Parts: sequence; structure tokens; C-alpha cells
Amino acid sequence: QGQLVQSGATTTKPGSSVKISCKTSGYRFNFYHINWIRQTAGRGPEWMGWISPYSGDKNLAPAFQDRVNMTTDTEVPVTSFTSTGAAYMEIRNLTSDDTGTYFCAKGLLRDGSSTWLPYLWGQGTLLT
Amino acid sequence: AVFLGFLGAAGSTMGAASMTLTVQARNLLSGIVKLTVWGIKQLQARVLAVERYLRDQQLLGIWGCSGKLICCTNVPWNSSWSNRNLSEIWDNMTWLQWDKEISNYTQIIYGLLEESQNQQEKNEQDLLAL
Amino acid sequence: AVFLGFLGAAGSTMGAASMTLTVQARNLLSGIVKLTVWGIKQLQARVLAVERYLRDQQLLGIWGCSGKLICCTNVPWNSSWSNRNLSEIWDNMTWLQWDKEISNYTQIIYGLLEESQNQQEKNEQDLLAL
Amino acid sequence: AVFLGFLGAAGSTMGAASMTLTVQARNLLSGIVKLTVWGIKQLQARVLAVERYLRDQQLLGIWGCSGKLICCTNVPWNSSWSNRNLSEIWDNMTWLQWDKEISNYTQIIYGLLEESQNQQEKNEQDLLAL
Amino acid sequence: SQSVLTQSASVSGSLGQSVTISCTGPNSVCCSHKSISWYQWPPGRAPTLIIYEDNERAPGISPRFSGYKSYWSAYLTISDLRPEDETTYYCCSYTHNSGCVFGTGTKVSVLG
Ligand SMILES: *[C@@H]1O[C@H](CO)[C@@H](O[C@@H]2O[C@H](CO)[C@@H](O[C@@H]3O[C@H](CO[C@H]4O[C@H](CO)[C@@H](O)[C@H](O[C@H]5O[C@H](CO)[C@@H](O)[C@H](O)[C@@H]5O)[C@@H]4O)[C@@H](O)[C@H](O[C@H]4O[C@H](CO)[C@@H](O)[C@H](O)[C@@H]4O)[C@@H]3O)[C@H](O)[C@H]2NC(C)=O)[C@H](O)[C@H]1NC(C)=O
Ligand SMILES: *[C@@H]1O[C@H](CO)[C@@H](O)[C@H](O)[C@H]1NC(C)=O
Ligand SMILES: *[C@@H]1O[C@H](CO)[C@@H](O)[C@H](O)[C@H]1NC(C)=O
Ligand SMILES: *[C@@H]1O[C@H](CO)[C@@H](O)[C@H](O)[C@H]1NC(C)=O
Ligand SMILES: *[C@@H]1O[C@H](CO)[C@@H](O)[C@H](O)[C@H]1NC(C)=O
Ligand SMILES: *[C@@H]1O[C@H](CO)[C@@H](O)[C@H](O)[C@H]1NC(C)=O
Ligand SMILES: *[C@@H]1O[C@H](CO)[C@@H](O)[C@H](O)[C@H]1NC(C)=O
Repeated sequence: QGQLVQSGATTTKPGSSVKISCKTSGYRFNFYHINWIRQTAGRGPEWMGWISPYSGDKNLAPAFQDRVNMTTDTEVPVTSFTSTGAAYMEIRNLTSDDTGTYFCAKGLLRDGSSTWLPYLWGQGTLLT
Repeated sequence: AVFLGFLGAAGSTMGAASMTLTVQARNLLSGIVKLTVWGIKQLQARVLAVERYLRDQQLLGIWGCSGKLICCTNVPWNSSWSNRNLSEIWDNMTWLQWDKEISNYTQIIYGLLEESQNQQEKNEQDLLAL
Repeated sequence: AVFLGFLGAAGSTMGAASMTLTVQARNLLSGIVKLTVWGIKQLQARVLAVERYLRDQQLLGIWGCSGKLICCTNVPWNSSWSNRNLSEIWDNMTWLQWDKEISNYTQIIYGLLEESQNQQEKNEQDLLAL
Repeated sequence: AVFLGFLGAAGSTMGAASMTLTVQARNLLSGIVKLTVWGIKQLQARVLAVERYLRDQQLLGIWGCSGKLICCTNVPWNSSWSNRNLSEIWDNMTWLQWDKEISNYTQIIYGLLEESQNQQEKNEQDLLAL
Repeated sequence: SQSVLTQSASVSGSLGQSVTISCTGPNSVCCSHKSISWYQWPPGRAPTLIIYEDNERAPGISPRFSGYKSYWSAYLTISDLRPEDETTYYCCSYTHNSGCVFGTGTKVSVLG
């Protein structure tokens, strides 16, 4: 029930790396995973990987394990059930094939068989 | 299981905190161990302890839940109280978040549970009248 | 139904007053809301409230009626207690008129209910010994 | 039967003393009948009476034994607690002799009875989820 | 593209009618041993969780959208077509400790 604003649409050239942010609000940042999804011009959508703001644990697709740099800060608690966190995103070997819109995504539940499912999405960040 | 302790799951899901009820059921009354400052003030606190406890046992008794830690009843869940799904409750928000959303309707529910019990032992009263 | 209130059916029939028990079951313990006159006298009254209440719960517990508002037992109705018909009681005299006629035999009945419960869990003790 | 009285079978067998439980179940709370010596000291004793009593009712409630004088459970008898035969206990040693031999393991048993009840209403919670 | 989980290519519909989108793959990503989630996805913008765990809808999801999962393929039905339904729908197979295996996509037209 909160927003997940990201960075702007920074366009670079292949070989370099791009930093993408994801500032949360309106929900406990440490209670839900942060997924990262992109939709490039050449494929459809592809699941990159999520990370736990509580356990600090990572799990990402083998197609992005040796490229993605994925970190999170620590939430600045506003109330008992509200906080403000941040999720970061970086790639390694960049090409024009990775040109697409990128967004972060808050996990679905806190327990069960769909704990990390991307429920609350960001806004989108246009890459190269 | 993990012995989280007293109120250990206050920030955990309602499905995880519901499986550790006898932990907070013990320390709600603690126990046993004459005119001064703390002396009169201790006895005033010892009386208040059993009063708030007997109110929760009296309320549980008139609902047919006397002796239950998890108690199922007849009153159906009104959508006006909380039109939320079953999965977005027991595997999401905590018992602290739940009490704030139900703080309004919590008095209406307490009356629905009372007559739902009186119109159950009265039905069973006729069920054993033959 | 008509919410007559606390003791609303004190002058009504025993059949009508028996269907509104959870009304006087709540206000028997009321609730929650340091050295002066009323201060010591209030704490003396708060203790007496829970003592008379626990006596009625202790008596209900040793009868197998713990948690019941209407409780059926095994002790048969002795005609010496009240040789009145069932229709001339529940649709006639009130609970106040009833207590005066049973004031004598009310102590014998309280003992018959106790051993009728001990010779029931003892029978069930053998019933589950196999 | 013979009305031996309060604690009449304190030196008798555990099988004979187990059939007269409602005798010591009454006088554990006695009953009903302002600033002096005994006045403050009487109120201090009246509060302690209901506290020790509610602890034994709270412990009985979280075991599923709320309302029972003899209560059967699920926890199996560990031979490390007392590797004695059933006939050399109920028709031999008294309840006073029994408490000394079990004084050690009596705290472990009290925890086994609590989770044996929570993992019973939780199982029944799923048993009525359909 | 290299999506092992195929869908329904494309489909068409009309106002007041119901649609159906398929989603199946090999035994390595489908189906009885994996949950299926459906996502409404406008072109390169903010997506939306429609259904999670085969047939369970997300909070606030209209009662029009339904789900079904046989041993071979999972179906997403769109009962009572409303004009604001033209978008692209994707499915995803997953477990409790895995990741989303998205589908090929199905463009749905409501022109009527
Ligand atoms: C405080 O609040 C936080 C945030 O809500 C709670 O953290 C969340 O807890 C829930 C339930 O405990 C988690 O959901 C589960 O997720 C696991 C996925 O973990 C598996 O995969 C991980 C990545 O591959 C891996 O790290 C795990 O391996 C162990 O090692 C890590 C090392 O960091 C260790 O920290 C882990 O704890 C693991 O032990 C693991 O292999 C998923 O498997 C679960 O599904 C199972 O359980 C559910 C029932 O819970 C069942 O229905 C399924 O069928 C399946 O059997 C489950 O979905 C969630 O991921 C946590 N993180 C979030 C939400 O961000 C924390 O528990 C709270 N603590 C307290 C004390 O309140
Ligand atoms: C829900 O509660 C309202 C009062 O808040 C009542 O009028 C209505 O009949 C209830 N509906 C159900 C289905 O319980
Ligand atoms: C409870 O009532 C108050 C009245 O001021 C209202 O503001 C609040 O929204 C109500 N609670 C819910 C959950 O609607
Ligand atoms: C009725 O009570 C008397 C004692 O008052 C007793 O002697 C008699 O056996 C009882 N009869 C019945 C039928 O209960
Ligand atoms: C109860 O005992 C008294 C003894 O004086 C007697 O007068 C009275 O009639 C008895 N009650 C009934 C209902 O007989
Ligand atoms: C008996 O108790 C001991 C601990 O004192 C425990 O290790 C053992 O598993 C128990 N055995 C049985 C059969 O209960
Ligand atoms: C209980 O523990 C004490 C520890 O000093 C020990 O001496 C005693 O033998 C134990 N009780 C039994 C029955 O073994």
C-alpha cells in the first residue's frame, strides 16, 4: 500500500554500468522481498532476481547472476508499520540488447508459497 | 519450532503467532512471589491482575470458548468488518496491525458471540428434552 | 426478543427469564474502571466481587457445568423438593418465587451434583482405560 | 463410601484418595465469611487465596483439563520419571509419597502438557477448516 | 525470445463476452508441481498482479478474472469484457523458493 519510486532514464553506451535506485514508502521495507523485472526490445519480460531486505539473502536467474549487482540499505522507520527503504541495481557487461524499461517490485506476502511474488511495482526506468 | 519467548512474534505473521499462544497464556497471571509504599501499591497491582484476567475468562465463558486457545464459532465474517482475503491476513499483517483495523467493529462482534452461545445451549436444551 | 436489560425479567416467568442469561452473566463481574476513605473501601469491594464470582465458578466446575449457562445433570428431581408440575413452574412463578420454595433443599441438591460428577469422570476414567 | 473429610485420605492409597477429589476441591477457596491489624492482614490473605487458586485453574485450562478432576492427556509416561509398576503405585504409596519422587520431573511434565494441548486445538483447527 | 512457457499468441473478443488465454510448457516448468501467476502488462509500463497460485486473485482484482490449472495447461479467463481490457497478459510458473518463469505473451483486443 505504498509507492516504490525509482531513478530517471539514464542512457549510456555498451560496456559501462548503470545504477538504478528504488526508494520505498508506505510499508515496512524489511517485510517484503524486492524483485527486479525488465521488458527489453527483443524479448518480452524476464525475471532478473529478488533480494530480502530482512535476511539479506539473494536469489537471481542464471541469465543475470554474473552481471547484476543488487544491494539494499536499511529502512528508516517512520511508524510501527511504515518505513522508508532503498533498493539498488547495477549491471556489468552492458550491451544494446539490454535496452528496455526496468522496475523494482515489492514481494507479495510475508509467508506461504508466494512470499516473493512481484506484487507492488515501481514506475519504470528506460536504459540505453 | 523456535522458542521465541513472551510476545516473540509481535512483529510476525498472524499465522506464525497463532501457533504460540500458551506462551502468553502463562505469563498473563504470573503468580505468587505490609503497609509501606510499595506494600499497598503491590497489593493494588495484584488485585488488578486477577480482575483483567477474569474478565477475559468471563468473556470466553459466555462465548462457549471457556478453555479454548483457538475457538471456532457460528458468527459469519461480515465483509463490513474487514473485506480482506484470507491469505492477505494470516500470511501478511501482524496481530498488532489486525487490532487497529478491527478496533471499531470489535464491540459488535463481542455481542454477536454472546447470543450465538445462548441460542446454542437453548437449542441443546430442547435437543436433550426427549 | 426485547432487550429488557439487567434483571429485566425479575418479575417474569422462569421460561422467559431463562432465555436472557448472558445479560446478568456480564455485569456480575463488571470490570476495571490510594489510601483515603473510599480508596481502602473500594479495594475491599473489588476483592469481594471476585470472591463471590469464583465461588459460583468453582461450584459450577465441580458439577461439570463449567462454561454452561443452562446445564443438564443426572440428579433426578425429588418430589419432596417441589411436587409441582412442569407447566406450573416455567410458565407461572418467577425465579424469585422459585428460590423461596427451594431455599430449604438447595443445600442437599448442591451435594448431589458434586458426587454425580465425580462418579462420572471416574466412570469415564475406566471407559478410557482400554 | 465413608465421608473421611478434608484430606482424610492423606495417608491412604492413591487409588482410594483419587475417588474423593470434590472434597478438597470445595475448601480450596472456602468463601466469604477495615484498617486494623487483622483487617489489613485478612485482606492480604484473601487475595493470596484467589491467586494460588487461579494459578491451578490457569494451568488446568492450558492443558485442556479445565473443569476436570481426573484428566487424561496424550503425554506418555516416561520411564525416567518413575519406572514403577501401575499396581505398586495406585494400591501402595500415597499421594504424599508420590509427590516426593516426582518433585524433580514435575516441571518437565507441565511443559509437555501445554504443547500437547496447543498441538491439539491446532489440529482440530484444521479438522474444522472444511 | 527463448521462453519455454508458451501461451496463446493472440486472441480477440467483444464487449460483454468472455475470453481465455492458455499457458503450457514442458514437464520442467509446468504444471501440477508449480504455481501459476498471471500479470496484466501494458506495453513497457506498470504491470499488475491478476492471479497468484493458479486460481487465487490479488487484492482488489475484479471478480471477472478467473483461473484454472489442469495437469497440462493453465487458463486465464476474462469474464464480461470491459473496454479497458486491451493489454498484454503473461503467465509465470514458480515455487516457494524459486523465481518467475514468464511466458510468451498474448495480446487481447476488445474492439467492439
Ligand atoms: C521477520 O519478518 C521477516 C519479513 O517478513 C520474515 O522473513 C520472511 O519469513 C518467511 C517465512 O519464514 C519467508 O518465507 C519463506 O521463504 C522461503 C525461501 O527461503 C528459501 O530460499 C532462500 C533463497 O533461496 C534461502 O535463503 C533459504 O535458505 C535458508 O538460508 C537463509 C540464509 O539467509 C536463511 O536465512 C533462511 O531462513 C533459510 O532457512 C530457503 O531455502 C520459502 O522456502 C518458504 O516456503 C516454505 O515455507 C512455507 C511456510 O512458511 C510453506 O508454505 C512452503 O510450502 C515452503 O515449505 C517461505 O515462503 C520469507 O522469505 C522471509 N523474508 C521476507 C518475507 O522478506 C521473518 O521470518 C520474521 N521473523 C520473525 C522472528 O518474526
Ligand atoms: C454486517 O453488519 C451490518 C452492520 O454494520 C449489518 O447491517 C449487516 O446486516 C451485516 N451483514 C452481514 C452479512 O453480516
Ligand atoms: C473507526 O472510527 C473512526 C471514527 O473517527 C474512523 O475514523 C475510522 O476510520 C474507523 N475505523 C476504520 C477501520 O474504518
Ligand atoms: C428424596 O429425598 C429424601 C430426603 O429428603 C430421601 O430420603 C429420598 O430417598 C429421596 N427420594 C428420591 C426419589 O430422590
Ligand atoms: C424450610 O424450613 C422452615 C423451618 O422453619 C419451614 O418453616 C419451611 O416451611 C421450610 N420450607 C418449605 C418450602 O417447606
Ligand atoms: C524421557 O525423558 C528424557 C529426558 O529426561 C528424554 O531425553 C527422553 O527422550 C524421554 N523418553 C521418552 C520415551 O519419553
Ligand atoms: C532430584 O534432584 C536431586 C538433586 O540434588 C537428587 O538428589 C534427587 O535424587 C532427585 N530426585 C530423584 C527422585 O531422583
